[PDB]
Amino acid sequence: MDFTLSKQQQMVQKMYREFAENEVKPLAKKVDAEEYFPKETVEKMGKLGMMGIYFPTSVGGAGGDVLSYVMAVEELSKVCGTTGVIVSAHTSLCAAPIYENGTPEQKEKYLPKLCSGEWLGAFGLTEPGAGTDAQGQQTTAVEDGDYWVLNGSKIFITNAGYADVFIVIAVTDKVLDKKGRPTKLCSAFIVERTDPGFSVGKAEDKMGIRGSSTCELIFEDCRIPKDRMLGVRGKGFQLAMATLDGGRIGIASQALGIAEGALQETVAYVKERKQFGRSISAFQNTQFELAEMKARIEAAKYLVYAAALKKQEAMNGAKVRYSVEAAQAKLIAARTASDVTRRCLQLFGGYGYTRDYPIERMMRDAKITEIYEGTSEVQMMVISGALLK
Amino acid sequence: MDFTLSKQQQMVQKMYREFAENEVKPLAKKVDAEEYFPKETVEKMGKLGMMGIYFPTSVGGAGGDVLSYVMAVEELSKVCGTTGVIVSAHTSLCAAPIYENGTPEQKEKYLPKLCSGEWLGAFGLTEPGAGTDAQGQQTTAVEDGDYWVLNGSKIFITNAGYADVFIVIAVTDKVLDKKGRPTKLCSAFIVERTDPGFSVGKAEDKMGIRGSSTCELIFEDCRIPKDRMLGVRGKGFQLAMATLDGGRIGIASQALGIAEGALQETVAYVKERKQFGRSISAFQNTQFELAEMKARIEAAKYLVYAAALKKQEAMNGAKVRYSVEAAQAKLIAARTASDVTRRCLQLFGGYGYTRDYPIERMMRDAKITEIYEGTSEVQMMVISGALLK
Repeated sequence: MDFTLSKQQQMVQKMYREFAENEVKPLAKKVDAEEYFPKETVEKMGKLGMMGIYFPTSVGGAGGDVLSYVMAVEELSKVCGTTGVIVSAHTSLCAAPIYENGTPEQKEKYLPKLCSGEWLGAFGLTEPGAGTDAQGQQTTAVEDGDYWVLNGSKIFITNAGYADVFIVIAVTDKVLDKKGRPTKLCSAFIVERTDPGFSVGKAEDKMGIRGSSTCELIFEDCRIPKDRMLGVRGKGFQLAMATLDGGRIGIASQALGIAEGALQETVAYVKERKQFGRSISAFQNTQFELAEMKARIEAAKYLVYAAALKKQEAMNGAKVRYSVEAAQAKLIAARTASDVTRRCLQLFGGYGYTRDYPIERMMRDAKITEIYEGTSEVQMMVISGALLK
Repeated sequence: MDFTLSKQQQMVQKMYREFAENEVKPLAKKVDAEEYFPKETVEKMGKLGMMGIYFPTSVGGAGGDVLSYVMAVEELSKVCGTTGVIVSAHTSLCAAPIYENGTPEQKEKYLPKLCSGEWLGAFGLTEPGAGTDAQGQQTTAVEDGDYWVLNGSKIFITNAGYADVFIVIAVTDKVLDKKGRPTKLCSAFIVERTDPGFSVGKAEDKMGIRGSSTCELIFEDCRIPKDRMLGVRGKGFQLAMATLDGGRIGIASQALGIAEGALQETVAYVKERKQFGRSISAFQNTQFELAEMKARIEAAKYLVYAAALKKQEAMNGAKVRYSVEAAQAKLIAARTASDVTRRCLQLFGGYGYTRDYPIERMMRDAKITEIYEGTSEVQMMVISGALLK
């Protein structure tokens, strides 16, 4: 086995890191405190080809590998969880389901505009009564002529207030199952922000990742063309779950990035600040706290990367499943973030409780990583299901 | 050996419970979201005698017990950890050392207006670079005729922006130790807000308890009368640690009340919300998390209570030390609070990540209770000190 980076992967890593510290770090505190969507850094990332990394040049992407995309989300989230999830959402939850389930007409129209950055992407699959359910979703899609009519709502939509194209999961077929119970079949749809009967709600007031534009999607007789259906009919829910599988790797790297930047800022703090006449780093407890955290972070890092490479295999035709790898990565990375950021803030003393230092923002940003794109309990469901079979 | 709340302790419980549910709950959101000091709350509590509970009637108090004070903070912190911090700071950090080491003159010049709510109390010991090393501090006081003069700064001072009387620990004498090392001896000083050359800084921006006024104290030629020295000269730091012994109990009840209010809102949330065709309280995981958390919260309550009862003994003339009980309560109650609050928010899912529910405010509030008034590391030093000796 090889656990070393390709000399190109080391080079793209150092590119993302420098862009993060030079152009995204100096904006990190304004974005969180003012709930400010970083419209400047999203056009900057687009001109760098960072909104298309792992997608090929034949569809407008940058021609990178999945692992480069993961390093980009991790390196961005070392300084800003809002910036990091914006790339992670647009990439794995809008651009990816179109690239993997799209016709050559759908790819040609949307994908070179998603990789470029003129169009931002979003996912709607969660509903209020049943985001965490497959039957409790009610947004419907009815045939009418050569168009589709959508009615319903979606909640907790990332990039909603600033996205151009949306992947929407609606119930189309009302079918009967083997056991005789009525089961609801969903289909996936490419919904544009310019569509009639479609509206994005007011940006949500969240604890962390506050710059992230989190709004509702409202469908009131939203009439869309017939070709906007992505994939097969009635298989839109399976599409939503395979899309979430890749989207869970992006959140696992975001949490890994939040925990990694927290350890940097904490290592930098304990070295300069003095207590009891010595540097904080001179006491045995500060040394054991940091050491154990660094090991847990490095263990989490290998899980994120193993999930990224397993997806890369499935992309290259090697027929393997990576839902378990993604599931383990999000479980351990998200719990590592909330665990590390709490204990790093503990080292700053009272000075970590004020906005002077960003650890209090990392601790807030890490709590969503345990929850969104599927909670850790949903990850444990996916993991144990494959284990107990 | 009785673990029941008497007959009057069983009642001030519901006095402080109903009041906190009706008067104090509607306001915790504005208090925390707009950094709003709950002045109305403080006025209602002043007229209720809640600012003087365990102080006798001979000084302006309500003739209560330390436990009923401990319960007041707990029931206030179950709804608003900001309001509980205002009472506990004033009571245990300002009114407590004035009565515990003050002269009849001092006891009659300050305590009546403190126990009646007319004056808000505060306390200053922390400095920018000697917080934990509170014994190597640099604020000094020198004699001038029949006045003292004090020059320096105090940081992280709860209630400073709205307080009327402060207690200050200044370095008065530089004397020699047993083996020739020079050392710094401190003395306690009662400082009015109206004293010349004393200014209160601007309100810091903390992660939680943002409604409290934590501020910096600036002493520029602070000319105070001679009779405002508290305690015996040169023994201020012993007095500083004796005042934090009681206050550590108060922070123990605040973290406990946060954990208790978090557990309350979680049981009420899981009993109604239905995800999988039944209430989320039907998952074996929801039952196992709330049950284990409840036992942890019960056990911490017994530490918080065992600490208040030991102070009452010491205060009732028994020669007993309660610094260890106080430490074990603040260590465990604070760690419990953060662990309960992060776990209950996970049960809320994405909804607990918004400002709709108080669980995001509870987690932000819990984090401080592990830091201020002696971090858990400082608490463990105390606990280890007595044990390993």
